[PDB]
Order: sequence, then C-alpha cells, then structure tokens
Amino acid sequence: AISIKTPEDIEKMRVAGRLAAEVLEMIEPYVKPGVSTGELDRICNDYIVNEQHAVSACLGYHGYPKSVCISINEVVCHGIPDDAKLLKDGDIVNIDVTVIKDGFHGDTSKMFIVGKPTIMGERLCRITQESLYLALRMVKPGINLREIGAAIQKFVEAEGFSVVREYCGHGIGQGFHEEPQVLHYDSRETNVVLKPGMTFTIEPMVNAGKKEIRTMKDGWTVKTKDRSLSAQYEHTIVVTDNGCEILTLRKDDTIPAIISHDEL
Ligand SMILES: [Co+2]
Ligand SMILES: [Co+2]
Ligand code: NA
Repeated sequence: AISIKTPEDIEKMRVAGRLAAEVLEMIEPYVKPGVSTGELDRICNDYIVNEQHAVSACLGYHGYPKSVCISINEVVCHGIPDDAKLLKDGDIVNIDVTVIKDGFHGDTSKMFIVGKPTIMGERLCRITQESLYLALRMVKPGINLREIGAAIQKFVEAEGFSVVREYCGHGIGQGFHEEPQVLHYDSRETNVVLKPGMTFTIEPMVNAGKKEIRTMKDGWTVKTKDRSLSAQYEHTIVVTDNGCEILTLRKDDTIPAIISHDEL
C-alpha cells in the first residue's frame, strides 16, 4: 500500500532531495556545445560518489548502464549517456538524477537549453515546467490524485502539446518506485486521496507533437513516434498538513519550497 513517512523519514528525504538538486545545480556550467553526454554522466557520477559520498540509484537499476539519464531533443526519457553523443547549439536536454543517501531516495530532473534556442524548444520547456508547477500548487491533503492528472493534461493540451501516457511519477522513499502511480492525465481508474506524510514524484513528459513513443534497439531510449521534441521536469515532494514541501527545490526554481493552502 502507500507508505506514510515519519518525521524522521522526512528529514532523511530532505537530505536525499537536496543532494539530488545539487547535482543539477552543479552540472549546469558544463552543459554546452561540444560536450559529450558521456562526459556529463562521468562528472555527475564523481560528484555524487566523491563529493557527496552518496550513491546513484540508476546505475544497475533493472540493468540501467549509466549513472544519470540524459535525454536530448526527440528523446522522451532514458537517454543513455555516451561519449559519441555531442551537445550542439539549440539542443534541449533533460538530465534526470536519482541519489540514495542513508537508504532514502531523491529523484529530480530538469531541462537545459544548449546555446541558442529555437522558439518551439524554449516554449516547450516553459509550458512543461509550468505544467509541473501547476500540479505542485494543487497538492494538499484531501485532494484526489486524479484531479492532478486531469489538470496537467487539460493544461498541456490547451497549449497544443501532448502528454506521454506510458510514463508516470511515483511514490518514493526507501524504495525507488513505490505506490502510488502518479498518472499525468485523466483516468477514471485513478482513486487516491492524499494524506500528509505521503512522498512521491511528479514528472510530466510533454511532446510538442503526438503522444506516441517508440523504444529503440537499445531497450532503453525512448523517442517520440513523430520525431517531435519532448521535454520533462520532475520534483520530489512530501504532502504536509496544509500543502506540500518540495524536497528537490533548486536555486533556479521559481516556486517556493513550501506551499500553504490557506483554504484549509
Ligand atoms: Co522518477
Ligand atoms: Co527521475
Ligand atoms: Na528531451
């Protein structure tokens, strides 16, 4: 079932989350034209291991071969870091990180724009981030997860993009992927009432084009069927007594760490 974390668990999650966000703040500078995805994966790994003294949860997860997922342009998710894949001007890149510290996990990701941006690229990252923020703003005890999925979808579609169906956010803590499944669209099957103490991620994958995807020969890389661009953002949060607390907040986030719902 869904696990309610205790205050102490939360404190642990706060540490794992901060570490995860840090990695994202740390790698920004190195994200530029000409750099390979493999080198970025190496930098993150070393940082996590040697500086943070933590562990990457992705490395070996169901056989995942690298430390972080780096998805470029049309890649939807699970892009495999590789030394032959170089960053170019105009690319939109997602870097997804999961760190373990003391047994608790912190999962987060962001988009980066390489060099000069395209109108659509920049626009797609912005609506994708807005769609995550919107969801975050909704979280409070008593709401149903279905309303969140519905809201994201409606928003995204009203802006002319699509939400990927196959991939969802998830409960998280001692376990990388715990209940519940957090769908980013409306589904009559969804029925979970939020309680304080619940910890989970929200990580909408948005396509500028059609919602369909395809998985490559590699068994990991997922791409849009129509070759359109795809973007995603993700945060880890805890449901509080009157709202939520964002455990993976970074300095460039423009949403506050704690969201209090005065209507409560
Ligand atoms: Co996740
Ligand atoms: Co992630
Ligand atoms: Na992408």
